[PDB]
This record gives sequence, structure tokens and C-alpha cells, in this order.
Amino acid sequence: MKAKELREKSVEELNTELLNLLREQFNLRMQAASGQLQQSHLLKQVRRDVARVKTLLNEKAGA
Amino acid sequence: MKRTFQPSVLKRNRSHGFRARMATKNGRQVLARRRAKGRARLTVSK
Amino acid sequence: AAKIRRDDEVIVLTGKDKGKRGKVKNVLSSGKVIVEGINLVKKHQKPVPALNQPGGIVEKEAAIQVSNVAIFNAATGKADRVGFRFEDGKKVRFFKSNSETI
Amino acid sequence: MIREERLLKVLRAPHVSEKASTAMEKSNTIVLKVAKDATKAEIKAAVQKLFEVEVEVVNTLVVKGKVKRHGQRIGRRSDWKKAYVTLKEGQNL
Amino acid sequence: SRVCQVTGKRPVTGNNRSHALNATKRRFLPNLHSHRFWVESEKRFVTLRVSAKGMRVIDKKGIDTVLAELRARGEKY
RNA sequence: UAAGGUGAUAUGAACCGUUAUAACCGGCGAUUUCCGAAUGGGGAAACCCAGUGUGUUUCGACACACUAUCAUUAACUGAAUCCAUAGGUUAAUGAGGCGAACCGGGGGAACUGAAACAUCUAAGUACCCCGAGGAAAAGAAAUCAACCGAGAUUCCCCCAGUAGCGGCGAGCGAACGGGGAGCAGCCCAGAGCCUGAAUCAGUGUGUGUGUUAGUGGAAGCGUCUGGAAAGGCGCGCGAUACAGGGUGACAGCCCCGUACACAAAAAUGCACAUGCUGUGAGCUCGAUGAGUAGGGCGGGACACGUGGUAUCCUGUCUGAAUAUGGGGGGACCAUCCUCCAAGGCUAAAUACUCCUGACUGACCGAUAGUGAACCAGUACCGUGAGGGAAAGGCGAAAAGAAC
RNA sequence: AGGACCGAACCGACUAAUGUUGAAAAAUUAGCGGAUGACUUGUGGCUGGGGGUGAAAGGCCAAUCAAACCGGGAGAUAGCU
RNA sequence: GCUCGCCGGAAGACCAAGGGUUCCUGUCCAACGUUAAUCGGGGCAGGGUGAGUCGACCCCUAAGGCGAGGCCGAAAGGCGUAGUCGAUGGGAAACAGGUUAAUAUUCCUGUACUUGGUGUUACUGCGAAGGGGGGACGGAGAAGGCUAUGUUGGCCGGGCG
RNA sequence: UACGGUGCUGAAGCAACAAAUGCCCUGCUUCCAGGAAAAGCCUCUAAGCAUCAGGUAACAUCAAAUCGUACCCCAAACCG
Repeated sequence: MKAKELREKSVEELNTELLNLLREQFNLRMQAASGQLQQSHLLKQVRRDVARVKTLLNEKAGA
Repeated sequence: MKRTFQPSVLKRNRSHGFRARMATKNGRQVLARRRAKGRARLTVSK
Repeated sequence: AAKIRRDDEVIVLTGKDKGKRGKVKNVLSSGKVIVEGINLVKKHQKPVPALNQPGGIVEKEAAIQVSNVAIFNAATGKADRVGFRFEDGKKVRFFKSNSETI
Repeated sequence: MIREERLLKVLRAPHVSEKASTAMEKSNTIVLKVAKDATKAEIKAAVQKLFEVEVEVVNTLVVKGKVKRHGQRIGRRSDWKKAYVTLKEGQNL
Repeated sequence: SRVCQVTGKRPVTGNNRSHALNATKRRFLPNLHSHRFWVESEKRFVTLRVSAKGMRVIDKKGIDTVLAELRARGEKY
């Protein structure tokens, strides 16, 4: 990450969003599986979107 | 009636199957010949 | 490069209609394109209106070689040649028959 | 720590079939998909605080075989794990 | 292996021949045999397999030559 | 690169992108499941389970790594045993396994030819074990040569089917020396003087010359025939360009191209500067190659069958000299001549291929070409090593026969 | 009690018939030979080719044996058809 | 459906393995079935398989294999210690009422029950891989007890010609 | 209630004797050719450690993970 986006909108939600990080994805995964209104673009919202920040934040090593 | 073979699946894996051949010089040489012939099966033990 | 695109008129130089013109309605892969109204052929199948359609079935124009379309000249009623690049303007189609180039 | 919030990696999808639409109609029971480890050590302590409902009991079975699709070569269905979850009201000791 | 542990000297291919026409392979073998030696710099004895005339070399060279044939092949005493 | 895109059979449907992270391509990266040499330990491959340590309680061990074996470089512990050391613990690095052919060491045929057949040949080949390199091997004269001279090695052509050897038979067949390809030399047997000095590597960078996602590139129409033309006819046009891919009849001019024109974020072949650091000069006096040579007994390798058998190698006995000393010069002696063994390393002409890339195809066209053009080492068969198919081509356009 | 006699399970073949392009490269019938024993049987392991195993037949070693099965040498060799 | 007939230690019936959807539903007849075929142990698309307790895993081990260090063998390979695996042997807890087209010692409904962990109060030596005890295992022979079972009686439901 | 299933209700529910291959039983008895071991379990101690862990008593308490489960069955679902 270049300094214009480096550690913005990411470290300040690293622990405080953790109680909704998997629940909000699960909520949408359960809904994107139903076929409601034939919406298939939801599979590009519950995936290809929600790992994109935290996996660029990875630099601590170990646990 | 019958003709010299068992349904025994253990005897079909224990001595000519992958781990049993992979434990032997000449068996590891068969794994190479199956790759040289280009078969989709490395072992027919199953 | 792409010589034809969606906006210029094509003469269709094949022995398919031997007159009629159109434009590209969709651009495809592997050297093919679709041209508006050129091949609206009926298919020998039932329309199944189900009292849910008024109704009928509808023709859709089918893929042809991009090498068969050719641009229309609109000056003598013949085909034209495109060409590429100029000393001014980015990635421009040259139009080998016009003294003006963008 | 004891239990992390990383452990909320449970559940895959809903499922829809007449067995549930008939033989689970007079119970508050639901059908779900789970992945290979079936989360058997953490699912009960997780799903009670993940889906707005309280859980009574959890089970999971494996849907196996059906290797046939075409008259030439093989097209495998491959194994998948199907969960049956019942939601709670009151107590029963 | 009947190969000399202090020199690397090996068996050799060769035939047996007579007045007669039919001849056969023989292959000749090294004469190595056990002897116990003293390792004074380690205050201990060691048992080593040596050939005839081979000790007459070691007894004029010192055992630190043999302990360097051994170490060249990582072998312990 | 591109207004396109969410791959094919694929229809359908929901969405994306065009200045603001489009899809796709090339380069530079990120993360990297389980089993496998498989290696913490196990097992009926994709399963089951330890120890140790660091962080942490939110106080059920949660989180996350390391850990076969030997060798090497070296600690911790340590029995008989006093110090020590076997044994045990650990870390760091190396080896293992797989791979086409050539290659080095070990093991190594038969059939075939000799018109039989036992020596010989086939043949150190086929095949099996092990190891290793870009080649292996060979190497800087214990070389020859012949009293005249050459001056590391190897491969090709000759020498020469001669001289040799040979159940003297079949066969085997040189050397010396000549013509080429190809020509780098160094280190130990210690260590003082002198120094980091061609050369290589590791890590970092730059330039030149190639390779590359790429980019431009001429002209044929009118009309007749026909369902459809490039044919025919009429009048031509481009020619550095009429190679041929083809495309919907005989296309230089339809497109894709050809001749020719263009360019380098960065990666990368090659050659070279250079920063750091490791490696390597210059010079001199000593040391100075021993169970090693030589001689027998048994043999091998030599074209050579052991003969008069030298050379080179040696299982085994014997056994020195040590430089007026040692080796070979075809048994051996004498003289003469020329090298100096008993430590090691190495440039490339050569051998070779699964692969990668180009170049040529008077090679094939479905009982041709590989087992193979039809999702064919796939179906099919066998306990398994192993064996292994049958089966092409409606059209321009599915317009694949509505009503 | 029983290396006794009867006899079903099980094991095994004296005769007659059926079958060998047969249902089957060993199965069938009717009278049967044995049947606590040198018995027989479920299961696994160990032993391999000029070697195994055999109250030991060139028998058995997966239809195969005076050297089986598979591959390589191999396009063996054939004064002959 | 009714009747007739055959088998009845089997031509009845319970269950592992091993095979592989054969169990459920639909439509496909083209191919299949040693005949029609409307049927399916056929073709094809979809449905159905839930465990603290079952049988397995963990623990322990036979025959035997695997085997660091150690050893023999040109080599392939073999031997073997420390250890480590392993069944055809030994070890913790399960039975069966509900039922759907097809599911169940698994869910539903009851009852039974074993092993491992966390922790307080009071008092307080616990404990092995070692030692002991037991586990524990020849083949027949001969009484007794007992129970699902047998066969009538009674009882309830029905029959009375 | 679409009775398209899904419940509600409910009789008798007992005596006689005989009886296994199953249960007492791997019992007992009897002869002989003299007949697996280990672990769980009980218990003794070694180790190590301390108002820890364990043990005895009372009482709360977290888990039971790992594999399989349909269908066939002396059978046109195994083997030929």
C-alpha cells in the first residue's frame, strides 16, 4: 500500500469490528445462497470484496 | 464356479498398492514406467 | 487494431443480401461481430404464448466474420478502407479516403 | 482468551427440500450446509450468538456418491456435509 | 566388504589358466585381519582390521594417519 | 491491450467498466490445503497423534512456530570413570528423492560368426547396483623420439586394412609420424619477505547488444453467368510488395498478410565497468613425495591367445635406491638418450536429450500418419508387472422440417 | 473315554448317468467313502523360480511348469516348408 | 382379490462384508430384459443416509512386520537393539416405543451410563512406564436350575350353523 | 381443517405343566498330549511436589471429538 491508503480505514477497525467481521459475511452468504430476485452479483459482494483490505495489512508475523 | 481370485480388498492394497510399492526399489520403478506410459492411474489398488 | 466499431455504417460485402446495410450491434471474440438486421431468420419452432405473452417469438441477428462487413463510403455507394494513426490525436482511425483526420 | 471471535467461521449455506418442508414443519428445525471439518468443536457455542436465535440441538450427516453424469467418462458429484439444527424455547431437563 | 579400511585397496578381477582350453573367472581378495592398537592420546585401545605388511607401514607412520583415513569418510573409532 | 467484460458446452439471468482499482496479456509480487523423499511419531496415501518453546489468560491450553537420520561446523549434559569419553539433548548447514540421453566405479549374458564346437567372436554390448558433471574422461611429460628431433589433453581425417596378433582359423588390427578442430595452465609436500594484485562468487547498481506484452503497412471496379464469384467481358490499378493464411467457385488489389517502417516500464541471454565483502598476486630458501619402484608367484589391461612379452595396472611374497640415484627405449645385458613416478586441481574442439526455440518437409490424410483428428494410454482386459481399442468430414446460414 | 460302528453339518470321490461351442476352461444327479481326528474350517502372517511347498505327482506355486507369469536382449536362429 | 398348489432347518428369517443407488419420486422407450412389455435388481433427472453409548478409534497385544544407534552382504537385500506397529485375541457407557414414499440402538420420547478435563471448602501422601494380584483362555463327559419357546385351560372380542 | 393424515380413545392382558442349540457356563466333573500375553482394574512402592497436583467428604461444572450408517445378503445388489 502506498502512503495515501496505507493504514487508513483498516487499523481503527482491526479489533472493534471483529465481533461483526464474520457475522455480516455469514448474513450475506446465507442471503446470496437463496436465489432471491435471481441476484447473482451478491457472490461478488460476499467474496471478491471482504478480504481485500485486511490481507494487505499483514506485516506483524506470527500470531 | 469360481476361478482363482478373492474379493479381498486388503490383499489388493497391502503388497502391490501405492505405499507397499513406494517402500520397494522395483515398485518405485513401476511408478516411473506408469508415468512414462502416461496412465491416469498411478496405482490400481482400489 | 479495431477498424469498424459500433458507430460507423457497414456495407456487408458478402453475397448475403447484396445491397442492404447496417451497424455493429455487438462486438465478439475470435474475429466475429453481430450487425443489426442482416440475418433476421425465423426458426421453425412454436411460440408457446401460454396466455402469458400476446404473443410470438423474436428474431436476433447472428455472428459473422469481422473481415466480411466493410465500412460504407456514403459518397459513391461502395466500400471504403480505414487505416490507423496520425501525427495528432490518440490511437486514431486514419480514414484513407478523407483528407481530414482527428 | 479461551475462545476467539475468529471461531465464527461456521456455516456455508441454507438447503431446500421436501423432507424439511414436511417432516420438520411442526418443529423449529432448519437445514444448513457445513464444510469438511463440520465445526463440531465450536458450532454450538458459536451459532447461539450468530443468527439471532437460541439453539436446542445440532447434528450433521455426509451426502456421499453419485459418480454418474454421462455415458462416456466420469463426472463426480463429490461428498458434502448437511446439518440439522433445532431452535430452542423454554427448558426441558 | 573385504576392502582395506586403512588404504581403500579393493579386490581385483582375474582368471585361472592352465594347459587346458577352458578358463574361468577367479577374482582376487585382500588379506585384512583384526589387530588391537593403543591410542595413547586418548588413553584407550581400539580394534582395527589390517592387512599383512600394512601394520609395518602404520608402525612407521603413527595412528593419526589411519584416524585421518577414517575421518575422511566420517567414520568413528 | 481494450470499450469492452463477467471463459467453453450455454442457453438463461443478475451485474460491471469507459477520469477516478474494467475483464484480458506480459513482467514484478502476495497468500500458498492434505498426502508424497516425506522427515517430530504412527497407519490399511490424502488419516490419527506427540514433545518443546514464546505470547496470553478473558483462567476448559487458547494462539503460533520448531523438532526424522547421518555427516559437518560446534555447544549442553554425561555412565563404567577420577578429568575425560560411550550414551543422551540441541542449533546451524549439507546429504537423501525425482529426472531425458551421454559419462565414471561395481556386477554382466545369450543368440550370432568361426558354415560343427569347447579358445576366439558376439561384447563390458543388452541389462542390473551406485555416484556425478555440463559434459564425464584426459591434462601441463617418470611424454615420446632415435643420436636426428618434437614438446599438456581430447575429437575428426590419414598412417593402414599395412606392420602386428590369431583354434595361423574366423577374426582382431596398431604405433611412430602426417592433415585439421582446439590450445590456460596451476596448487600442496612451509612459511619468512610482499601484498589483496589478472580471476571467480555473493550481494547491489549501470551501459551496450540481442529476446519480449506490442505498433504502422499499396491497389478492383463496373457488368454478364449463377442461389452464390475473384471466372468471362469491358476499362484498369499497386508493384520494395504476386510468399501464402485463407475466406462463401479460378483473390496481387476482401480481410489476414508480404516487401518495408516503428519502439523498450521492466524482465532476461551475452559482454563489460564497478561498490562492498570473501577469494586469488609479487619473492625466496628449505622441505621434498616408500610397502612406492624393482624382482618372483597368480593375472588383468594391451590389436596381440602369455609367446622371447617389454609397456601400463596388481591380489600376493619379496623389496630398495633416494639423485655418480630412479624410469622407459618390446625379454635381458652394455652404452647412449631423455623424463623423474609413489599428492591434488582444470579451459573446449567431442558425447548426449525428456525439454525450449527456430529452420527445412518430392512425409501422411481416417485399413494413412504413433496406440491417437471423434475430451483415446480414454474406454477395454489382467492378481499384477503388463497388454489396449472401435469410431471422421449437410450448409454460405442451424435456416437442425414451424403449420 | 475312544486315530471304533450309525449318521445330519462338514470333508471326500467307488460306480452309473449328464456336461466339456456346457449354466461353468469342474459344475449336476442317484446310490454315497469318511465324519473328536495323523480331522476340518473362518481370518491374518511367513516361504519365490534352477527357488519354494509337498505322508514328495515333473504334483502344487491364480486356466499356465523337463523351469510358470511379464518385459528386455528380439526384427532369436532355420543348408528347410 | 379369491382360490388352488408347492417348499417349510427351507424355496422361512436375522446380519456384517463387499458391491455401489439397486431405497424414494418422476418420465424415457431409443438401447436393455434369451417373448409382449403398459413393468423395473433397465435409461436419465431429482430426493433420502442425523450417534456421549452401536461396530470402529484411543488403551493393550499374538503370529509377524517396521526398526535410529549397531552389524553382515560387490550390490539388490537381509539381521537386530532401543523402540514401534498389529487381529483372527484383550479392553468404558444401548436399549427400544414413536413413526415417513424412502430415515433413527443416530432424530423424537423415555430409561440406563462411562471416560477425560476445570474448581471450592474441610481434613489429608499421593503415584509409574516398575513389583505383586487378577485378567487367563486343553478336549470331552454328566446332574440340576432357568427363559423368549411349546401346548391346552381361563379371560376379553367374535362365530352357533 | 384440503381428513389432503394424525391423532384421540381403548377390552382381556392370567394359570397349568413341559422345553433349547440360548442363560446359569470358559460352571462343575473328567481324562490327557498339560493348555497366549499385555492393559484396563485392585494394590504396593520408585519419581516429583506442596496450605500445587493427587486422595477422602460435601457441591457446583465443561466435553465426549475420530470413522461408518441408504440398499442388498446364501442373494438376477457380494463372488462366478
